Amino acid sequence: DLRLHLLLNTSVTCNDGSPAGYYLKESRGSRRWLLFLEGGWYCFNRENCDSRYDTMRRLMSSRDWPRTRTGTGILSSQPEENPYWWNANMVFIPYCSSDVWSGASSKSEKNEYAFMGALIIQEVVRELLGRGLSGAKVLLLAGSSAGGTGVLLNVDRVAEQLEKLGYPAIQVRGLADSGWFLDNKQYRHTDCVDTITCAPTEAIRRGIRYWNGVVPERCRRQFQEGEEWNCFFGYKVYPTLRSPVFVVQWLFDEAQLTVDNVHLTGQPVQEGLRLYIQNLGRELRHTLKDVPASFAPACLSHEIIIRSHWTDVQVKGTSLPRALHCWDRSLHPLKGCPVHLVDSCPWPHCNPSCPT
Ligand SMILES: CNC(=O)c1cc2c(s1)-c1ccccc1CC2
Ligand SMILES: *[C@@H]1O[C@H](CO)[C@@H](O)[C@H](O)[C@H]1NC(C)=O
Repeated sequence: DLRLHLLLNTSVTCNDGSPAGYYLKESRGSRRWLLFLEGGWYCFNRENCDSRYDTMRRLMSSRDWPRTRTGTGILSSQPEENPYWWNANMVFIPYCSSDVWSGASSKSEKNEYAFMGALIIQEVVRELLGRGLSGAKVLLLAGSSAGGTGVLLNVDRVAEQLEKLGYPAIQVRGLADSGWFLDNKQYRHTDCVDTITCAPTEAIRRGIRYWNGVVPERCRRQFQEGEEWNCFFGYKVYPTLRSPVFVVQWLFDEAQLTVDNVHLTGQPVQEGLRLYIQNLGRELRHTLKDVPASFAPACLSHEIIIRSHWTDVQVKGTSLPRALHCWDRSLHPLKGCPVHLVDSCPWPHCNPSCPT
């Protein structure tokens, strides 16, 4: 189990002003540290965050968090469940900022909610240095869904934080799971009123300014003010990072289809929707051609790395834990140890190892 620690700096808060925190399981015989960023969509205005506070309060507050949490998947310490990093120090950072880990504004008389996702990561890394992170050999910043996008938004800031604090030996790396989205056109137009069924562009646009969200520096200088929403999309922000980032992304992510307003009921799919789905898989495949460390199975699913059966899926005969191990080896063309694994078949579940 991972033990809950609320941030000693109580000025770094969740949405409702309650303190943020992190779950920790130390491994005294390891110099490898895995910091996982939880996901769970976001909210971009006062009245939509108010609704999130009624029925998703744990994603906005720490007042009801449990004292412990079970490490699953890549956060598991059993080698059977986690062949990759079972012996590493495990850190689970709950997502309680609703800002895709980008905000850096505190709750005041002008803000009903605090959006401090970017400062939460910074404060956790800071406070972990006194509990063993100072002697770390690799810091892997991982995350799923919104936490996956958060890795892309924060991995260079964490690396910049550690050098400026005098820890050049800590190799900061990123693992972004199911956070690689396309700002494509929906299959059927909808009215952007919520977070689930809104155009992925315009939702980020209003959120980033509601949050006062921050984006990585080189990406900010390319797109410049008013266009920082572009850096929330993997294929635009990834080329600007220097830190190594392994990208895990279903070719047919359920969250991607949701914001695209695609709903597979079970009826025979018409030509229009069939071409739309095949074109989506092709577009994602294209955005990953120049991503050397990637794992993209042709499945309709959502998230993977913290699921207990994340070992089952395979691309071209190689599992994700193996590809991540090969990635570790590449960072010390490997024989029989591939690191770029992207399916080429064009329909959901054409890979037989897809989750059922
Ligand atoms: C549990 N589902 C999530 O957490 C997220 C879903 C999406 C996210 S996060 C997203 C992130 C950046 C840009 C655009 C989007 C739209 C879809
Ligand atoms: C707490 O975090 C805030 C935001 O990063 C910072 O301004 C403040 O100095 C921190 N306080 C301490 C004691 O670290």
